[PDB]
Amino acid sequence: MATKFPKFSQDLAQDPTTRRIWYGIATAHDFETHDGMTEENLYQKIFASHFGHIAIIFLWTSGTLFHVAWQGNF
Amino acid sequence: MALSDTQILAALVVALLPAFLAFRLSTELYK
Amino acid sequence: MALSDTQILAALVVALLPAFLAFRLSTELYK
Amino acid sequence: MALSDTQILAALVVALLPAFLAFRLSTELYK
Amino acid sequence: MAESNQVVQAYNGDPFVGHLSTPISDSAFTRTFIGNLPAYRKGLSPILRGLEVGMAHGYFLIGPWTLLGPLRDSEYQYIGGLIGALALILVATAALSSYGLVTFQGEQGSGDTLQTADGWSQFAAGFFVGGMGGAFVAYFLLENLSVVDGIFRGLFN
Amino acid sequence: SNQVVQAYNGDPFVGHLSTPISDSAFTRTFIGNLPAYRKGLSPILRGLEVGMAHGYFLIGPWTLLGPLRDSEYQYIGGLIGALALILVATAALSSYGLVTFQGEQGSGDTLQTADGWSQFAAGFFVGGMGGAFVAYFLLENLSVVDGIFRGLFN
Amino acid sequence: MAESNQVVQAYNGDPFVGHLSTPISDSAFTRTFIGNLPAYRKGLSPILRGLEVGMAHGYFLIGPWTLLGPLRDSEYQYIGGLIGALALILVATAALSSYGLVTFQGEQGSGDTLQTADGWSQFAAGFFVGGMGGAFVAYFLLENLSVVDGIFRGLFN
Amino acid sequence: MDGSYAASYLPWILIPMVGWLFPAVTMGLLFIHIESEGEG
Amino acid sequence: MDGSYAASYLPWILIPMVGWLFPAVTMGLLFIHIESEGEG
Amino acid sequence: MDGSYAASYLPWILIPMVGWLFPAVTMGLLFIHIESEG
Ligand code: CLA
Ligand code: CLA
Ligand code: CLA
Ligand code: CLA
Ligand code: CLA
Ligand code: CLA
Ligand SMILES: CCCCCCCCCCCCCCCC(=O)OC[C@H](COP(=O)(O)OC[C@@H](O)CO)OC(=O)CCCCCCCCCCCCCCC
Ligand SMILES: CC1=C(/C=C/C(C)=C/C=C/C(C)=C/C=C/C=C(C)/C=C/C=C(C)/C=C/C2=C(C)CCCC2(C)C)C(C)(C)CCC1
Ligand SMILES: CC1=C(/C=C/C(C)=C\C=C\C(C)=C\C=C\C=C(C)\C=C\C=C(C)\C=C\C2=C(C)CCCC2(C)C)C(C)(C)CCC1
Ligand SMILES: CC1=C(/C=C/C(C)=C\C=C\C(C)=C\C=C\C=C(C)\C=C\C=C(C)\C=C\C2=C(C)CCCC2(C)C)C(C)(C)CCC1
Ligand SMILES: [Ca+2]
Ligand SMILES: [Ca+2]
Ligand SMILES: [Ca+2]
Repeated sequence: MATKFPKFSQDLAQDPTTRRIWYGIATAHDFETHDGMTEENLYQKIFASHFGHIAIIFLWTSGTLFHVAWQGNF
Repeated sequence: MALSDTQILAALVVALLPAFLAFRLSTELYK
Repeated sequence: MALSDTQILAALVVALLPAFLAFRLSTELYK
Repeated sequence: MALSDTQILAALVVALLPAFLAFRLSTELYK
Repeated sequence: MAESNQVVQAYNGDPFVGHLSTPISDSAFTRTFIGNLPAYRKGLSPILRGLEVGMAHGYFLIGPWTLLGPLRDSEYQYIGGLIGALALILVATAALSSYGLVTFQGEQGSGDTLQTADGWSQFAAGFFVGGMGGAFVAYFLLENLSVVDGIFRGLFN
Repeated sequence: SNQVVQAYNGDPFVGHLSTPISDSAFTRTFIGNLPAYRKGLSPILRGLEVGMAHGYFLIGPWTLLGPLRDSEYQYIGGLIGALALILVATAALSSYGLVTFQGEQGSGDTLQTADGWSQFAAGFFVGGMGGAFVAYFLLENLSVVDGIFRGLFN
Repeated sequence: MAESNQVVQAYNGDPFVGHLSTPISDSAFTRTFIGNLPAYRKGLSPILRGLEVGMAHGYFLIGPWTLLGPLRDSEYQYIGGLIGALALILVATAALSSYGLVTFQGEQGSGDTLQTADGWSQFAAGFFVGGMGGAFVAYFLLENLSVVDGIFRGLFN
Repeated sequence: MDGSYAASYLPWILIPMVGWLFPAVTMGLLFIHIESEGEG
Repeated sequence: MDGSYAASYLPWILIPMVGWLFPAVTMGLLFIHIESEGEG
Repeated sequence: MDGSYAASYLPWILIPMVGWLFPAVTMGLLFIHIESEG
C-alpha cells in the first residue's frame, strides 16, 4: 500500500499518521534525500528552482511598483 | 495623472502569462 | 344578441364528445 | 396583586420534576 | 372477429381472481396512462418519482386555502395559502415516512425498488422537496399575479 | 446486579463502558432512531432531515448577534450567514466522502459508501438551504404568523 | 529517437482512433479540469452531480432575460428574468428526463451509475432542484443587491 | 391584449395551453413512442 | 386573542404545541410502537 | 470601503476571491491530493 503523497519519500508515504503530512512539507526542498536522486538531476532541479525564484522576486517587485502607481500618491 | 480605468484591467491579462508559465514550471518540477 | 359565457362553456363540454370519439377512431385505425 | 411573569415561568420549571417522575413511574409499570 | 364482441373479460385471464378486465380497469389507455405515472413509470429512481408527485401535489394544494381559507379576505391571502399548503405537505411527509418505517421492518424484497425501506424513504425525500417547491412556486406565481397577467397580455412590450 | 455500570456489549476488554448515558434503553432508542441511525433509511433522507434541522437552527446566531442585527436587514443577514455556512458544510461533507471512499466499497450500510455519502451530502445541502429559508421566512413574516395564532383575520 | 518534441501525439496511444491528443483535447490541465467537473468527478452519485450542474446553470440563466428580455424596462425586471429562467429549467428538465426514458429501456449496464435509467433519473432530479434553486438564489441576490454591496463594503459596521 | 366577447378569460390560458403545453406533451409522447424499442 | 395576565406569550405557542406538536409526535410514537414486529 | 482610484469595483469582488474562493479551492485540492490512493 501507498498514500502517494509525498511522491519523493516512500518512508513518509507509508506513514499512516498525520506526521506523513507534516514531514512531507518539511522535506520537499531537501532534494538530496528524494528517492533515487542523482547529482545531475539535483543540479538541474536546483537550476529550475532558481529560475522560479528569480521570477518570484520580479513579480514581487512588479507588485510594489504597480500598487504604488495605482493606489499611491507618488 | 491617475492610472486609467482601462489600464488597470490590462495588466491582469499580461499577468495571465506568468501565471501560465509558473503553472507549467511547477508541473514540470513536480516530475 | 351576444353569445353568453354559459354558451361558450357548454360548447366545450359538447366538444368533449367528438374528442373521445376521435381518440377511439384513431386508436382503432392504429390496429 | 397579580401573579408575576417569573412566578409563571418558575411554575413550569418546578413541574419538570413531576414530569420526570411520571416518566419513570410509567416506564416502570410497563415492565 | 369470432363471437367475442364483449368488452369485459376476466382480469389477466384468471376468472377466479377477484377482479375484472374492463375499459376503466384494463384498457390499453389506462394501462399506458397509469403505468407511466411517476408511481409506476419504468426504470425511474424513487427520488424522481417522489419529486414529480410532490411537484404536482404541492402545486395544486395551494388553491383551496388561497381562495377559501380564513385569510382569503385579508392582505395575507396568498401567504395564508402558502402556509397552509406547506404545513399540509409537512404532515404528509411525516405520514409517508411513518408508513415506510412500519411496513418495511422485515426482510427487504427485490422486484420493486420503491417497495423497500430505502426506496420508500427516497420517495418521501423527493416528495418533500417537490411538494415544498411546487407549493412555493404556485404561491410565488399567485403573489405576482399582476406580472403574470401583463406577461400573458403583452402589457409590458 | 445492583451495579448500573457494566462492560460494553459483554466485553470488559474493549475500550468502553456500558453506562446510563452510553448504553441505556433511552439512549439506544433515541440515538438509534435519529436520522443518522434510523433503520432502513436511505442516505438522502437522513441527509434531508439532518439538513432541515440544522439549516433551521443555524438562522438564529447571526440573526440576533451578527453585524446586521442592528440594521434594517437583520433577517436577510442571518439568512445569508446560514446559507454560506451550509454551503461550506456541504463542500466539507462532499470532500470527506471523496477521500474516505476511494477504493473498494464495504457492504455493511449504504451511508458508508462513496455513492451513499454523496447522496447524504445532497440531502444535507437541500434540507439545510430549505430549513434556513423557512426559518428566515417565518421570522420575516412573524406578524402574519402572530395574526394567525391570535385569530386576527377572522 | 530524440524527435518526440511533438506535442500533438496519437490519442491514447492509438493513432487509428478518430482523435488526436492535443493540448486542448488531452493535456494534463484540460484532463484534470474536465475530469473533475461534476459530470465526471469520481466518487459522486448522480443526484449530487445533477445538483451541482443545475445550481451553476440556473444561477447563470437569470442574466439574459434580466438584462435583455421584454421586462428589462419594467418595474419587474428581476421577476421577469426569474420567471424566464424557471420556465427554461422546467423545459430542460423535461428534455433530460425524456432522454433518460428513451436511452435506458434495455439492459442496464454496470460501467458508471450515471449511464442507467435510475442514475439518469437521479441526475434529472438533482438538476431540477439545483437549477430552480440557483435561479431563485441569483434572483434573490439581484433583488437584494444593496445589502450585498453593504456587506462587501462593511457599510453596516 | 383583451377581449369584450363572452368568457374572454379563455384565450388567456388556452393560448399558452395550445402553444406550449399541447405541443410539449404531444411531441414528448411521439418522441417516447418512435424511440420505443419494445420488440415488435 | 390577547392576554392581560402575566406571561401571556405562553398560550401563543403552548396552544399549537398542545394541539398540533404533542398529538402528532405522540401518535407517531404510538403508531410505530404498536406496529413493531419484534418478538411478541 | 471605497476607492477614488480607478477600477474600484475590482477589490470589491477580488478580496473575497483571494480570501474565500482561492483558499477553499487550493485547500480542497491539496486535501484530495494528500489523501489519494489510500
Ligand atoms: C431532537 C431530535 C430530532 C429533531 C431535531 C428532528 C427534526 C425533524 N424531524 Mg425527526 N425524528 C426523530 C428525532 C428528531 N427529529 C426521531 C427519534 C424519530 C424516530 C421516531 C424521528 C422521526 C421523524 C419522521 C418520520 C419525520 C421526521 C421529520 C423531521 C423534520 C420535520 C420537522 C418536525 O418534525 O418538527 C420537529 C420535531 C421535533 C421538535 C421533535 C423531535 C423528536 C420527536 C420524537 C420526533 C417524532 C417524529 C414525528 C412522528 C413526526 C412529526 C410530525 C410533523 C407534523 C411535525 C425535522 C427537521 C420529518 C421529515 O421531514 O423528515 C425528512 C418526518 O418525516 N422525524
Ligand atoms: C447563538 C445561539 C442562538 C440564537 C441567538 C438563536 C436565535 C433564535 N432562535 Mg434558535 N436554537 C439554537 C441557538 C440559537 N438560536 C440551538 C443551539 C438550537 C437547538 C439546535 C436552537 C433551536 C431553535 C428552534 C427550534 C427555534 C429557534 C428559534 C430562534 C429564533 C426565536 C426568536 C423569535 O423569533 O421569537 C419568537 C418566536 C417564534 C418565531 C416561534 C416560531 C413559531 C413556531 C415555528 C411554531 C411551531 C410550532 C408548531 C407546533 C409547528 C408544527 C406545525 C405542523 C403541524 C406543520 C431566534 C432568532 C425559533 C425560530 O427560528 O423561529 C422561526 C425556533 O423555531 N431555535
Ligand atoms: C447575454 C448573456 C448574459 C447576460 C445578459 C448576463 C447578465 C448578468 N449576469 Mg451572467 N453569465 C453569462 C451570460 C449572461 N449574463 C454566461 C454565459 C456566464 C457563464 C456561464 C455567466 C455567468 C455569470 C455569473 C457567475 C454571474 C453572472 C451575473 C450576471 C448579472 C451581473 C450584473 C449585476 O447584476 O451586477 C451584480 C453582480 C454581482 C453582485 C456579483 C455577485 C457577487 C457574489 C456575492 C459572488 C461573490 C464571490 C465569492 C466567491 C462569494 C462566494 C461565497 C461563498 C464562499 C459562500 C447580470 C444581470 C452575476 C449575477 O448573477 O449576479 C448575482 C454573477 O454572479 N453571470
Ligand atoms: C377546427 C376548428 C377550429 C379552429 C381552426 C379554431 C381556431 C382557434 N380557436 Mg377555437 N373552438 C372551436 C373550433 C376551432 N377553433 C370550437 C368548435 C369551439 C367550441 C368548443 C372552440 C372554442 C375555442 C375557445 C374557448 C378558444 C378557441 C380559441 C382559438 C384560437 C386559438 C387556438 C385555441 O386555443 O384553440 C382551442 C380549442 C378548443 C379548446 C376546443 C377544440 C376545438 C375543436 C372542437 C377541435 C378541433 C380539432 C381539429 C378538427 C383537429 C384537426 C387538426 C388537423 C391539423 C389534423 C384559434 C384561432 C381561443 C381564442 O378564441 O383565441 C383568441 C379560445 O380561447 N376556440
Ligand atoms: C391537569 C392540570 C391542568 C389542566 C387541566 C390545565 C389546563 C390548561 N392549561 Mg395549564 N398548567 C397546569 C395545569 C393544568 N392546566 C400547571 C400546574 C401549570 C404550572 C406549570 C400550568 C401552566 C400552563 C401554561 C403556561 C399554560 C397553560 C395553559 C392551559 C390551557 C391549554 C393547555 C396548554 O396549552 O398548556 C399546557 C400546560 C402545561 C405546559 C403545564 C403542564 C400541566 C401539568 C403540570 C401536567 C398535567 C398532567 C395531567 C395531570 C396528566 C393527565 C393525563 C390523563 C388524561 C391520563 C388549558 C385549559 C395555557 C393557557 O394559559 O391557556 C390559555 C398556557 O399557556 N397551563
Ligand atoms: C507579489 C505581488 C503582489 C502583492 C503582494 C500584491 C498585494 C495585494 N494586491 Mg495586487 N497586483 C499585483 C501584484 C501584487 N499585489 C500585480 C502584478 C497586479 C497587476 C496584474 C495586481 C493587481 C491587483 C488588483 C486588481 C487588486 C490587487 C489587490 C491586492 C491586495 C489583495 C490581493 C488581491 O485581492 O488581489 C489579487 C492579485 C492579483 C489578481 C494579481 C496577481 C498578482 C501577481 C501577478 C502574482 C503574484 C504571485 C507571487 C509569486 C505570489 C505567490 C504567493 C507566494 C507564496 C509564492 C493585496 C494587498 C486588490 C486591492 O486593490 O486591494 C485593495 C485588488 O483589487 N492587486
Ligand atoms: C492560468 C493558471 C491555470 C490554472 C487554473 C486556474 C483556475 C482554474 C482552477 C481549476 C483547477 C482544477 C481543479 C481540478 C483538479 C483536480 O482535482 O485534479 C485531480 C486530483 C484528484 O482527483 P483524481 O486524482 O481522482 O483525478 C484524476 C483524473 O480524474 C484527472 O482528470 O487533484 C489533484 O491532482 C490535486 C490538485 C493539485 C494541487 C495543486 C497545488 C496548489 C497549491 C499551491 C498554490 C500556489 C498559489 C500561489 C499563488 C498565490
Ligand atoms: C386534464 C385531464 C387530466 C387531468 C389532469 C390533472 C388533474 C392535472 C393537474 C396538473 C398539475 C397539478 C400540474 C402541475 C405542475 C407543477 C409544477 C410545474 C411544479 C413545480 C415546482 C417548482 C418549479 C419548484 C421549484 C423550487 C424548488 C424545487 C426548490 C427551490 C424553491 C423552488 C420554488 C424554486 C387527465 C390527463 C387525468 C385526463 C384527461 C384530462
Ligand atoms: C426538546 C427535547 C429535545 C431537544 C430537541 C432540540 C434541541 C431541537 C430540535 C429542533 C429543530 C432543529 C427543529 C427543526 C425544524 C426544521 C424544519 C421544520 C424544516 C424545514 C423545511 C421546510 C418547511 C421546507 C423548505 C423548503 C424547501 C426544502 C424547498 C423549497 C424552499 C422551501 C423553504 C419551501 C430532545 C428530543 C433532544 C430530548 C427531549 C427534549
Ligand atoms: C472557473 C473557470 C472558468 C470560468 C467559468 C465561468 C465563466 C463561469 C462559471 C460560473 C458559475 C455558473 C457560477 C455559479 C454560481 C452558482 C451558485 C452560487 C448556486 C446556488 C444555489 C444555492 C445557493 C441553493 C439554492 C436553493 C436550493 C437548491 C434549495 C432550496 C431553495 C434555494 C434557493 C435556497 C473557465 C472554464 C473559463 C476556465 C477555468 C476556470
Ligand atoms: Ca418592455
Ligand atoms: Ca452593525
Ligand atoms: Ca377572514
